[PDB]
Amino acid sequence: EPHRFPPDFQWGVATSSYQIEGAVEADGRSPSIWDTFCARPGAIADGSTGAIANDHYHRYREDIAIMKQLGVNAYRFSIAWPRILPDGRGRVNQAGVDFYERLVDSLLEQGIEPYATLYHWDMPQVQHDRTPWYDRGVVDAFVEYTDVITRRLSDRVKYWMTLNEPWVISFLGYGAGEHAPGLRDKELYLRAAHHVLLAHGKAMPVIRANGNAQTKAGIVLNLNWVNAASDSPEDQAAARRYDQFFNRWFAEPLYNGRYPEELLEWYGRDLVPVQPGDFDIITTPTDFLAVNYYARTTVKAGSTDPMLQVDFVRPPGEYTAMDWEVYPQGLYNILNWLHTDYAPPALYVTANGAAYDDQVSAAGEVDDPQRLAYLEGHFEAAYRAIQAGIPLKGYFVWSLMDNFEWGRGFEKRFGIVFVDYATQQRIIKRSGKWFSQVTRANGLP
Ligand SMILES: OC[C@H]1O[C@@H](O[C@H]2[C@H](O)[C@@H](O)[C@H](O)O[C@@H]2CO)[C@H](O)[C@@H](O)[C@@H]1O
Ligand SMILES: OC[C@H]1O[C@@H](O)[C@H](O)[C@@H](O)[C@@H]1O
Repeated sequence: EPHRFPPDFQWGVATSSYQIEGAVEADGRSPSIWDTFCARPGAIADGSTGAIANDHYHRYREDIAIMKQLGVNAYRFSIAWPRILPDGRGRVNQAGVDFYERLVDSLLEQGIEPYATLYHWDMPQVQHDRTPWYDRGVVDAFVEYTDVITRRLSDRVKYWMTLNEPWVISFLGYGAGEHAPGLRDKELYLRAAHHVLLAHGKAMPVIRANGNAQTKAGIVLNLNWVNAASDSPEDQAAARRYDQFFNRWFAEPLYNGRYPEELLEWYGRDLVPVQPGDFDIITTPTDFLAVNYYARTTVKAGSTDPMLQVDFVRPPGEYTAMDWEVYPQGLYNILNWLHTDYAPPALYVTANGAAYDDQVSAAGEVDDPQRLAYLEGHFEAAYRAIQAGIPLKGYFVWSLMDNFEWGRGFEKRFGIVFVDYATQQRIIKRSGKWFSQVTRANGLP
């Protein structure tokens, strides 16, 4: 008896616009906050930018043919607000819309279901200058964008994700200074976090009004499995605080209409700009919850991170090139926690994958057995979740192909397809050849 997934299970790959598209000045696109941030010395580890990336804006048809080789029946991508409303608001850039029309039409004629992310971190610079995420006026700016693009594409796109990873947008963007726009302030991070939630919740009815009864939408949360380094009460408390910060800060508002109270107290409750009616907007019912999962994080009491008073421990085990612990049990644990605590009617894993050092062999192949082992372990965790009655409906590997990995630049490769950046050649890795059999078998051998 092989381990077969449900018959209509969605097997996909995931990307985002700035990480793959390139053509950053093409067809009316304006600079995003990432075009700006890549100029800052020290922001990108290898000094690179996303100006060219995978040149997917031009090569999308070739990428779709790769997806047909991989056997996926779903593709998760993002739309670039700077291509749709290059002035942030106001005049629709027809040529920008036209790209995503051509992309979606090409996917649907290959039988690949489109899963469109509205915001994956590439706000137009001209809009950020008016409404950073810490300014409540960002919410209506994002809803106007949502309205424009959902009006055009909703005849063909059924599955919509509002914002990709609120924790990253707010904390790395405004609290740690690691992502665009590169600010580092507790209050700015907490305002941004709140406004991300409100933007989600006000976009939900717009998506639903522009669609039909088949339309499904939800948010994407990054979640990792958190573990205490010891059982000293101070390490237990530090793990709990980290789990509240990373995993519960957005989930508790979305389902229960509250922040994690003891962390809210620790920060200073008045720093969160909550207005009456906000939790009623944030809790607007969704069709699914999407999860991006990578690792187990082990926390002790310490002062490495001064904001939370925690340090990290690396348990003995296997690690990726990103020094992220490989812990597939954690995926099962996360899905099971969400199911039991929040009961979302459907779950998707919208990103899971690994970066390992890849090399093209003399024969032109890319042999990545560690990445293959990573994926096999996490697909097994997913299968166990389904057998336990968790309504997991789909799984998207991060990523289709090697791409710009934000503050790591091009030096970290997450694809199941290798990209030679000198030539734009795509080579399916060994992991991608294995995945090609998983999607077709609808399960593990
Ligand atoms: O987990 C702590 C670690 O997070 C890093 O950000 C990751 C994040 O872990 C993951 O869940 C999300 O999906 O992607 C982001 C961006 O790579 C972060 O870069 C580290 O500073 C931080 O210590
Ligand atoms: O950090 C690895 C990947 O994590 C995902 O969840 C993000 O949404 C991607 O943009 C990123 O490349």
